Amino acid sequence: AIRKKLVIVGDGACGKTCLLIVNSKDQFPEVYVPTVFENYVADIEVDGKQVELALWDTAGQEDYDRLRPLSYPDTDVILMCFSIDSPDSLENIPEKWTPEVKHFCPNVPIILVGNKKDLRNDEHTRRELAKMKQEPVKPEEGRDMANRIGAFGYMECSAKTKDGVREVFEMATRAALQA
Ligand SMILES: Nc1nc2c(ncn2[C@@H]2O[C@H](COP(=O)(O)OP(=O)(O)O)[C@@H](O)[C@H]2O)c(=O)[nH]1
Ligand SMILES: [Mg+2]
Repeated sequence: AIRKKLVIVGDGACGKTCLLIVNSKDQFPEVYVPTVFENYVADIEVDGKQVELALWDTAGQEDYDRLRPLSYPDTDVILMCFSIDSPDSLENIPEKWTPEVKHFCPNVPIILVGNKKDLRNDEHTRRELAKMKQEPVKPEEGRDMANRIGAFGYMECSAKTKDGVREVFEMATRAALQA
């Protein structure tokens, strides 16, 4: 089985850990974990090929900036995340996440992921953004950002409803297999 390493990055609270947990051995409902702290591996079949994808979670807050790069050695694919309910999290994609990953992971493919897709049409989310004259991120903005940062692709998903989650990991695996 082909061995590849995936690292997930992006602002705090944008859904990284929940996205990884979707595919797990077992679930642990009520515990909150900043990062998956056990060895999580996704078994993905791509064009008749068996891939083992080691999943490395990270803490995105600035206090973790100096130690986060310990997760980057020998990465084969990056999931670079923002949340569709958070315009700020998208703004940090070109400002913070892209130069950081390109420095520590040169030439490693990036999948840009818009998380929390279920919140685009959520009334509470729309009201909370609207009070500050904001709105959920539109798909066209994610596509534009993928072009701006040189991502291999842009995908949307919801760890809550599961929509799009399988496609994220399959595309990440296909990207990891190119090199
Ligand atoms: N509605 C919705 N909430 C989500 C989704 N993914 C994560 N969350 C919530 O967002 C919060 C932060 O998620 P987490 O995975 O810990 O984010 P991280 O800080 O990027 O690892 C938690 O309260 C989750 O329950 C999603 O797809 N949809
Ligand atoms: Mg987390």
